[PDB]
Amino acid sequence: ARGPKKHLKRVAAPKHWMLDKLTGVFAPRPSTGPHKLRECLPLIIFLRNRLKYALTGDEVKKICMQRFIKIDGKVRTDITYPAGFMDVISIDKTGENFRLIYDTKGRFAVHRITPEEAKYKLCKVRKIFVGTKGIPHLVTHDARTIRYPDPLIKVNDTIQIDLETGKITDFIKFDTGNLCMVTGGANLGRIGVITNRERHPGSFDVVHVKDANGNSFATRLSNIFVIGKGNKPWISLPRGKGIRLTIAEERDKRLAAKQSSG
Amino acid sequence: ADIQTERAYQKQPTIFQNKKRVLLGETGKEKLPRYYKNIGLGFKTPKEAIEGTYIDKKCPFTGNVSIRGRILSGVVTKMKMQRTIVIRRDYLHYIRKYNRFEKRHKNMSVHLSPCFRDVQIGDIVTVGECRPLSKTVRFNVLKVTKAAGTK
Amino acid sequence: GKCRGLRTARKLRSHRRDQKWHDKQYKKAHLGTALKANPFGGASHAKGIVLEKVGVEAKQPNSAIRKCVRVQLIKNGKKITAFVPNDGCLNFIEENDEVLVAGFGRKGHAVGDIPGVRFKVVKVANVSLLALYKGKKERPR
RNA sequence: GAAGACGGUCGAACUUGACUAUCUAGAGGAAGUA
RNA sequence: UUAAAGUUGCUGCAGUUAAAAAGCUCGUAGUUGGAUCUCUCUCGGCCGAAGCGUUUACUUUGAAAAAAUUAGAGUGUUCAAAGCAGGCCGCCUGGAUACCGCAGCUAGGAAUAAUGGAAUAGGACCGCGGUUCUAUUUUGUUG
RNA sequence: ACGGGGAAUCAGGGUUCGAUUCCGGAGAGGGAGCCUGAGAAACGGCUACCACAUCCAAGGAAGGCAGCAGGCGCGCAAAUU
RNA sequence: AAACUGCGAAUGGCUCAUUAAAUCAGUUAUGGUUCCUUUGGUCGCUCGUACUUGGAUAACUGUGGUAAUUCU
Repeated sequence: ARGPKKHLKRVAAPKHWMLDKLTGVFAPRPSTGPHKLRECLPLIIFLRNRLKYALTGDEVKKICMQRFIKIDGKVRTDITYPAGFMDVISIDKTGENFRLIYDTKGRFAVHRITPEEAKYKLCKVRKIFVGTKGIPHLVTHDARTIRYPDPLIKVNDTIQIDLETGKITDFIKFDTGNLCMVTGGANLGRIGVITNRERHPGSFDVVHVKDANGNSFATRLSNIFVIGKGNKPWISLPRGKGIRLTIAEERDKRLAAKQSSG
Repeated sequence: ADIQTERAYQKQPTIFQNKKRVLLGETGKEKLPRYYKNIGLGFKTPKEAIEGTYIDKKCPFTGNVSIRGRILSGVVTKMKMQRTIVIRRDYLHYIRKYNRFEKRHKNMSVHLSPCFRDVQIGDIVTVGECRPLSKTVRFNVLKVTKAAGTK
Repeated sequence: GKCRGLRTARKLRSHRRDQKWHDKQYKKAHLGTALKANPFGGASHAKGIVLEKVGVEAKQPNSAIRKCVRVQLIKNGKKITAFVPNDGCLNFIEENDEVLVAGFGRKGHAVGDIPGVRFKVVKVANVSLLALYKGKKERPR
């Protein structure tokens, strides 16, 4: 190419958007924004493919252009605006609030939350620097910078934002015994307790996580998001509790849902 | 003499060396303070690095390089260039049809700091990846272990 | 016997790819001299101008005259004798005709009785010989 | 502040050679081909 | 063009007479090579941080590996090739999973196969000694 | 010979194909040089030379389908201005 | 409407000629770089006519040239 690309073919779109083959050649191609385009939901896919409020992209244009969608407390008229992990999508007209949280199969769930919960979110601090007359700074996982954080906040911690002010209320430290969600790789969407972290210098660290049923899995350090302190999550968790069932017991649950219902 | 062999004055760029002083230190002990650093992967800086007098801008311990990337190791074959040697890395390549292997090798021109004096051929160097130092040089000698017979 | 050791992969495959050239099928289809001698140039069919009708005499343990056609190809100007299959099919062929020529079946070798003929006629004046033989079409005027 | 000019650089192309290759006009002939 | 072709042979061919073994010995690379040897230190909370143990190959694990395609789960496109949908009387449920050689990462194993270590002792483990430079704690403060 | 993902065949091992809708590269007749711009050595931008080629009142002016159609050619071989 | 200004025209589409450690694939790195846009930060931090500054130029009007152009 002679410059940056603007299209996305539909087959090369991310798998967890769950687009299908035959409706078009192109995928929505997210705008640049706070989240990575392999790691986001564009607002057009959330609003007609997940919520079924629209049937075309033209109707998503009509819904968004009435200024009806607030993502993290601000109105977005962009239909390909990249919403991402733990963003609060709040539709005021229908009185719904949503948070984007991965399912146990690594896709964003349609997780409804109460408007008490819709005033905060958790972020993961990715960078700390001191800049220009000794003012300390944060950089979170969704491109927020915060001036003057608490000096105990370090890289890989998890802070809590109030969505109106933008300021930190409190935070969790990165330690063994805290609760996780995996935000990357094979183990994506799983939830458990930190038990170990082995440090390889010059390369990626590996964190071992233990499930609520005693299953254990590793990730890398960058695929780790500290949800809660100890065992209590600071947010509401989706339908499955981050416990990935095997295919045999998922089949057993799906068959037990048919011999009882009907 | 003994450093200044080139047409330009060789000096460590981080150390200021014309600090004026009174005659009780101007005549007493004359020592240029040496710049050195600690590269980070468990490698310890040699003794000849922190007390020597050589000036090499490409040395991993007293120069301006960083070591990041791949740690490898080879065996010294040629020591014939200025401050850079040629190592040989032997490996086995699996051919799948025959379920078997063939001996291949690759050469690497690698930069050798003057803090590793008494480096023979036939002995094992550990090399670390740095930024491109030349047209064909990308690695840097970090640790020398002798051959099997040199007691 | 052959080497068998765990590090003999270079000796094994460089011997096989050098003994592969002693096979007739590999040497034919991987050297390039046989493709430059093939008048079709690797094509399945070709087209030429009929220069003259030619009677070729059958080989010894039987006796007849096979009704061939000397045809000069369009795309490279090479000349070719080609066999006209059924009876009274040489009557359908004028001279200076467009003709479509196929292979004769054995991939460049002469099929049994006819000596040194690798080709056969399929169309004449853009009408197939089978349509003329079974009386489905006629030669255009 | 335009035209223009000295110089430098990048540099397609042009000419004359040498070597090499191909397409075409080309006397003569030979052998085999039948 | 693939199988048939064990007529290219790694699995897996052949070399007296059918095609075929070098005139003879030496000899570099390559290939192949006889037995043999049964885990701890300071701190942080009896365990972790600090070392690894000679070094690899091997093996098992883990994570990382685009989708589509292939294998494969569900689902009566009227069946099927397909598709990713659909199912009850506003609800309910999907959109799984496997494989992805080699090279490179991680963790266990230690048989097999290489390599190392004390034979002019410049050997280990110990206390004792001497030479040179130095941490900065030490003198209500300051020099 | 554009490279991969892949394709056909297949007891097991293999052998052959991959120009071709996904990803990566390259090139817009042949070479070369540039302007603008965040990004181009861009060709549905410009300036030359080389090869072709258009309009002319003979002074001059304009060009680039390996985009969609379509035509000629080439061929064994491929669709609607 | 026009025209000035701003942005886009470097994406897409086509083809496979070149190209054999090159392209490309997996893996790593930029602590050796640049980055329109998006998103967040920053924008009385500087001790020295303003209750608003200056000259133009299109569109338009009018006179034209050339056999001829998205010429002027």
